Amino acid sequence: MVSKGEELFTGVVPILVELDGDVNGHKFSVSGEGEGDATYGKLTLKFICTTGKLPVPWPTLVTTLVQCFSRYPDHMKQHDFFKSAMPEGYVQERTIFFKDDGNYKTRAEVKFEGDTLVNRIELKGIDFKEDGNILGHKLEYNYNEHNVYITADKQKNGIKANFKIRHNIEDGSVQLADHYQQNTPIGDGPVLLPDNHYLDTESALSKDPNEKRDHMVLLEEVEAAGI
Ligand SMILES: [Ca+2]
Ligand SMILES: [Ca+2]
Repeated sequence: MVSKGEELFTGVVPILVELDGDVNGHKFSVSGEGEGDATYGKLTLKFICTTGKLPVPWPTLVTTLVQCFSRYPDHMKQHDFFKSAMPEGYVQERTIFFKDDGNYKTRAEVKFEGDTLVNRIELKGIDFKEDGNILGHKLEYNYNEHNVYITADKQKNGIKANFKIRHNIEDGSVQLADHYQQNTPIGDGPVLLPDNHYLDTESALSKDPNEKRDHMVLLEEVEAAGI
């Protein structure tokens, strides 16, 4: 393989996710667990809002809640920054602007701890409207396919990304969420700095009929493209 970290993804890998959030002073925690199969770009996760009712819609947290599981095609293996940063991992930071509403600011560390890929995140949301699409829970429980556009940031030894999520609203409108992303390695080992490309990202949301807690089951399928 072209990076040592890529070797950690040839099988099925257990995933743990932990998020601490505060949106307009509404504090919440989310815990997720599942597994990823990067050979196929697939992962399966179940998330619980452990603090009670989630005060924002689940779809607004999908991008925040492990792009190391993307499938890079064989001719694109030299462009996979994410796996190359493993096991020590990377910091992923975003600002997410919900058009005509508030924003999320997130900082996460994605790294291996033993056999498990862990994504630990802090989220702060501000300036949301209490009767808007987010705090009013007006988003449909569904998700569109989107391209994540990646470029190298050679002075941070990392990458940048930007993309625009389109969230369907229950009355037929759309809520746009403009994402700005930066990733930086945690360790000092060499990483792969990619040519421009994108991640073709599909997400499917569902429920577990036996889970009484507020929760989201998420299936993702992601493949790199564009070289
Ligand atoms: Ca597509
Ligand atoms: Ca596609």
